[PDB]
Amino acid sequence: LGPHHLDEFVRVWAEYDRAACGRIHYTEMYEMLTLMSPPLGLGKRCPSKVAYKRLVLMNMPVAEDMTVHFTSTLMALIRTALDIKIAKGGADRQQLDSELQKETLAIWPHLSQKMLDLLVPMPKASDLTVGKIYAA
Amino acid sequence: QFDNILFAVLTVFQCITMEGWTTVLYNTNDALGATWNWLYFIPLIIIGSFFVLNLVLGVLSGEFAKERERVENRRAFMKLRRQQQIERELNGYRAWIDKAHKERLLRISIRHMVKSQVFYWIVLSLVALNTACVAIVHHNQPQWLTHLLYYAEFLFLGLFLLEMSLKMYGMGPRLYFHSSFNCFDFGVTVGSIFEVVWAIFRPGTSFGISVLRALRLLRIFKITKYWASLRNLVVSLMSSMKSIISLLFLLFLFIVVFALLGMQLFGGRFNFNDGTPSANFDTFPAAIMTVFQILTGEDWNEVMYNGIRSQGGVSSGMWSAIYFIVLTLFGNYTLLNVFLAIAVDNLANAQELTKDEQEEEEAFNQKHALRHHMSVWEQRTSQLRKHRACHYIVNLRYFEMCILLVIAASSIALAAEDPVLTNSERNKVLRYFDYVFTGVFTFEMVIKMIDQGLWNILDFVVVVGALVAFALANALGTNKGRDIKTIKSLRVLRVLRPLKTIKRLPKLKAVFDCVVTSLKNVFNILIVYKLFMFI
Amino acid sequence: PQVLQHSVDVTEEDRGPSRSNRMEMSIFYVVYFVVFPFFFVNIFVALIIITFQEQGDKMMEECSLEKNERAC
Amino acid sequence: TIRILLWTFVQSFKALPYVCLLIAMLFFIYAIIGMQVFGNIKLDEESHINRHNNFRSFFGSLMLLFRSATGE
Amino acid sequence: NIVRKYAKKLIDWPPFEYMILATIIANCIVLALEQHLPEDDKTPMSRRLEKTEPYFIGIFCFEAGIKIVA
Amino acid sequence: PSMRPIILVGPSLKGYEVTDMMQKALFDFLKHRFDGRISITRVTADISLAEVQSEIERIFELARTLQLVALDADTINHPAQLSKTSLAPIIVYIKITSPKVLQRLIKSRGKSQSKHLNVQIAASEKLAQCPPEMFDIILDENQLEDACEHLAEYLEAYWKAT
Ligand SMILES: CC(C)CCC[C@@H](C)[C@H]1CC[C@H]2[C@@H]3CC=C4C[C@@H](OC(=O)CCC(=O)O)CC[C@]4(C)[C@H]3CC[C@]12C
Ligand SMILES: CC(C)CCC[C@@H](C)[C@H]1CC[C@H]2[C@@H]3CC=C4C[C@@H](OC(=O)CCC(=O)O)CC[C@]4(C)[C@H]3CC[C@]12C
Ligand SMILES: CC(C)CCC[C@@H](C)[C@H]1CC[C@H]2[C@@H]3CC=C4C[C@@H](OC(=O)CCC(=O)O)CC[C@]4(C)[C@H]3CC[C@]12C
Ligand SMILES: CC(C)CCC[C@@H](C)[C@H]1CC[C@H]2[C@@H]3CC=C4C[C@@H](OC(=O)CCC(=O)O)CC[C@]4(C)[C@H]3CC[C@]12C
Ligand SMILES: CC(C)CCC[C@@H](C)[C@H]1CC[C@H]2[C@@H]3CC=C4C[C@@H](OC(=O)CCC(=O)O)CC[C@]4(C)[C@H]3CC[C@]12C
Ligand SMILES: CC(C)CCC[C@@H](C)[C@H]1CC[C@H]2[C@@H]3CC=C4C[C@@H](OC(=O)CCC(=O)O)CC[C@]4(C)[C@H]3CC[C@]12C
Ligand SMILES: CC1(C)O[C@@H]2[C@@H](CO[C@@]3(COS(N)(=O)=O)OC(C)(C)O[C@@H]23)O1
Ligand SMILES: CCCCCCCCCCCCCCCC
Ligand SMILES: CCCCCCCCCCCCCCCC
Ligand SMILES: [Ca+2]
Repeated sequence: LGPHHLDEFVRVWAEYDRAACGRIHYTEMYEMLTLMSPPLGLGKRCPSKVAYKRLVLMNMPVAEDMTVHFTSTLMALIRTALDIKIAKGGADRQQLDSELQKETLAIWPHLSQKMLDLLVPMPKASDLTVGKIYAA
Repeated sequence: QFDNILFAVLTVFQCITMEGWTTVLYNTNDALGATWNWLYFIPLIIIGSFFVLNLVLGVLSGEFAKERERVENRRAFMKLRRQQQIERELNGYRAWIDKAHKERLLRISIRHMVKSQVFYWIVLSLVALNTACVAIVHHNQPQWLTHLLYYAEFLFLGLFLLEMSLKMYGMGPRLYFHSSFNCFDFGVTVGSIFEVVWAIFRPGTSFGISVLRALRLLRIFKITKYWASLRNLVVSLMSSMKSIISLLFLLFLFIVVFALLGMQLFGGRFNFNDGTPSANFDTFPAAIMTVFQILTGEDWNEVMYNGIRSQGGVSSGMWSAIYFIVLTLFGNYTLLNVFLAIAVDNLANAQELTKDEQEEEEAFNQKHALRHHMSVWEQRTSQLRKHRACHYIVNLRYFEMCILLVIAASSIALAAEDPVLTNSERNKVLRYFDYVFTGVFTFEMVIKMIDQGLWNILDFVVVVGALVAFALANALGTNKGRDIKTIKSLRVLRVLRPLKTIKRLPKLKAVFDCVVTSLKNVFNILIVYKLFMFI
Repeated sequence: PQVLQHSVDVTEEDRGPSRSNRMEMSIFYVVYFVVFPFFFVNIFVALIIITFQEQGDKMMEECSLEKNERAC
Repeated sequence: TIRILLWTFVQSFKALPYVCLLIAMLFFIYAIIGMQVFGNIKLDEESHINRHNNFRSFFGSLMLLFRSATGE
Repeated sequence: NIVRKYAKKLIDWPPFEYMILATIIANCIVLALEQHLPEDDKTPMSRRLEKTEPYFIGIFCFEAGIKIVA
Repeated sequence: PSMRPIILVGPSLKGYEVTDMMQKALFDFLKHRFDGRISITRVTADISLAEVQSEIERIFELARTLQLVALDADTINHPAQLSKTSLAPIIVYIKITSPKVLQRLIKSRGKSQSKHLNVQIAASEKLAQCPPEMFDIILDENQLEDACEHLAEYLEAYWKAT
């Protein structure tokens, strides 16, 4: 992955969701990943337990209508494809996420904790994800 | 001419290949007036000819980085690195052979001396005399030199015969061809014997293959730290030789095909009333050597004009501007993809081969016997493979930035000198400006030397030259032999005024240092280049 | 091309040319090209490409954990 | 695909404003040296110091040097 | 026209590929020797060589024949 | 014994000039560099058969003179081959960490021993499977200077210890 694939995400978002910071719940996820080319993950020919075991590696918090943010999902795809500081679950992935947050602040200090917290969405173990819904 | 669109996309293609683009620029300067035409032909050369080389180099280098990491290529490289490991440890082990009527009585001291560190240096300081003897021959060399050097060829040839046999009869013909330059020296010796005989039986052409011994001077690199970088290059070239030859051979086949095609189209049609040009297509050795021009792309222009007036003119004959376009495009570009593939492959190999010496002899044994400046290419390919008190108040926030303005004004005032009208109005005004500028530069050089004591040598040279020229032009100007040129020549030193900016601007200095470090990177190869060019 | 033209039209010392004589002295001018304009010049381009250091990298070991594709 | 190349390669020209200031400074230094040294050669249309190609002026010498750089 | 029992596919083999390799080299030499004269003129040697083209054409149509039937 | 006897092994069967020259080079280093503390002796008998046992007392008495005695044994090329005697030698393993360099070295020595390549390879390979701890010192590093330094270090430590 470079940004070359990464702008396709904007296109599929605008067309298939028109979310505007939310408005996905979860259907758009597998309405997204199950069609578009596989440098981002699933693709069309992989709507199976292989997709299941990809999703179980992506974990991220929830919003009003069981929805999620734009760039939270963006980092979700990015790290689940490039393997940027992801564990197999638990507080292990949150401490890896703390490492990642430290690294992000180290590169970019100009990110306010509103936007920064958005980029490090902090999916605590108690707070269920949009990832651990169809998995369990 | 720009008459049709097809005549314009051909003139502009000619200008982009940079062949005879100034004749077109000059024609349109004459025909329209020289004020705006430079806006068409400069960006046509910058955009179409330079920027497109940049794109092509970039695209090819990306493709070469992406292709060196395919599995079938990593495999064939590891096969080379392993065999280098074998030889590297094997030679160390072969150092353990340190065993201590004439079959053993003299042939024990020969192989001793004839490998001593004073013998290598005798041979390498006598070949350096050989290649200075045959480099002073010129035309009309004094008649004593012809005879002195005549004896010299025989003397040095016989001496190398002796100090070659002493390695063969004194160490053993069977184990003699086991060192590359030892085979090479035997070859050069037999070639020099050939040259002596053939000069005897055909005086005249004497192409003299005895300067080839200067190649042995490359062995001097063994005493430096640059030996690995170059032995690895030669190893990576000698391994990939069935694929360099089988690739020069394909260049030769396509040159042959285009030579025969040019013979069909233009064979014998070049007998113009002026006389048949040297860039013919009549016979084969003269068709090969014009397809070679068109590939190396230099004056393909004129050959195309001949091949157009051959088949007609600017008339039924211009359909054949298409052999010289499909051979000056797919030739100027397939010959940089061939010769850049060869040189990037066989040199990234020799950079990764030498990164796995210091990563072993300096990181394995030095631990088990008891990034880090990784370039852009190396980073990317590894990522792919993973998948006094007073004057110190000089500093005013407006002194090191207000002298920069004076440097800029002085540089610009250099541009406005009239070179020819020595004593016009402008040159006098600019001479007064010259007084002003050298005044500023000395009034700052002195205070700097006060705060610094004893890049600045550049400032010193410029101010000294300016002061000397002003003094000895104001003082007398006459009564010294032909010293108008003296002031005219110490005023060339003024051109160094722009250079003063390099140290001032911290980022221009950084780019200048990048250029210098690039020059130091290509300096063990610049010397091999100079040696081969000398040969 | 003009130097090649002079080099083939070559006869003997202190004698004038004769057109397309000694046409084999063109070998010297192709072995030259295969070596210097084609091979060493591309050796130089390749050495400068392979060994090119990033211009400014003194920010904590070049963003130790997030680099070009990760960072950008 | 043309546009992505053009953007990509023009951006990296905008990030090197001093690498092509060293080339402008080279051209400037040599143009000034040329004006000083060869500025008063008498123009002869038989030679290559023409009315087109001469060191007589700053911009004439700049054109001469660009002509030579592009190997002409 | 799918007649099996070729017996020609076993002729595509070690020696008859090293003879075609030599007829091609001979042909390239012959194309090298030719000289083109301005207006319908022909050197004696080119008239001499123009009497070998049928041999090469024969061998090459033979190669097409054997490869096509095999 | 007062001091452990010295036996070196590992390239191949002693009596083949590869191993002969390797051991001789290191023994000659031991002599010349340490000439005045060590004595080299030559054994043409089978110590695994311990005329046979008449030499062990000699071995003991050279070892009982407070000066090092290196053995030029001519029959033992295994660690298991001397797992019964009471000599307790200091065993130096002149190892080669890769076979291909070994076979290139073997063909490298003239031609005659090329009639012994296949069988020497068996011994060298089986040595590669012999236990590491059965060897006091490993000698594999390519250069002579460094291996000689390694031996000088270990034996100077030994000499200081007694
Ligand atoms: C150590 C090696 C690699 C290089 C040694 C340098 C020489 C090969 C160069 C240095 C300067 C050169 C000389 C510079 C000038 C001249 C004068 C010129 O000859 C004449 O003046 C012609 C009439 C005459 O011979 O009197 C050309 C030959 C010569 C001696 C050159 C011959 C080659 C020289 C000696
Ligand atoms: C293009 C400029 C704005 C760049 C920055 C430099 C300028 C601040 C100065 C520095 C020196 C100046 C020059 C110094 C002397 C002269 C001579 C002066 O007198 C003449 O040449 C008059 C001739 C006539 O009357 O035609 C005209 C301006 C000129 C070229 C000046 C032009 C403006 C220059 C280049
Ligand atoms: C230093 C490295 C690059 C080694 C490669 C250089 C040589 C192998 C090249 C350099 C130029 C070549 C020579 C240049 C031109 C000619 C002339 C040509 O005609 C002759 O001189 C022989 C017939 C005659 O003229 O009588 C024969 C080949 C030869 C010697 C070439 C043979 C190969 C040479 C010596
Ligand atoms: C009239 C003839 C003689 C020439 C006309 C001008 C051409 C040079 C122009 C006209 C249309 C252009 C094309 C318009 C569209 C495309 C597709 C486009 O391809 C992609 O980007 C691939 C798809 C993707 O990955 O998004 C870029 C090249 C190309 C052929 C362009 C290349 C330049 C073309 C052929
Ligand atoms: C004759 C040629 C050499 C000159 C043509 C001009 C190009 C140098 C420039 C002019 C306008 C530029 C375009 C202006 C704006 C954009 C959008 C911009 O899009 C992006 O940043 C990437 C896509 C995305 O993420 O939305 C950069 C590419 C592009 C098409 C540019 C590509 C380069 C272009 C064609
Ligand atoms: C890759 C580039 C962007 C780096 C910076 C530019 C340089 C490459 C220099 C060297 C050649 C210079 C050009 C050489 C020739 C000319 C013509 C010259 O012409 C005139 O002023 C008058 C008309 C005439 O030339 O007769 C103007 C400056 C210019 C465009 C120069 C502009 C600056 C250039 C392009
Ligand atoms: C992409 C790159 C650098 O160019 C390719 C390809 C594989 O290697 C090449 C390089 O030429 S060579 N003879 O030095 O190995 O060798 C051949 C087989 C000619 O192809 C070359 O690597
Ligand atoms: C074992 C050989 C060591 C050689 C040391 C110097 C090598 C310098 C580079 C040689 C490049 C040869 C290119 C020749 C032209 C095709
Ligand atoms: C690429 C290698 C071939 C180079 C072809 C040009 C040199 C030809 C040498 C022989 C010349 C013979 C001339 C006979 C009369 C025209
Ligand atoms: Ca040119």
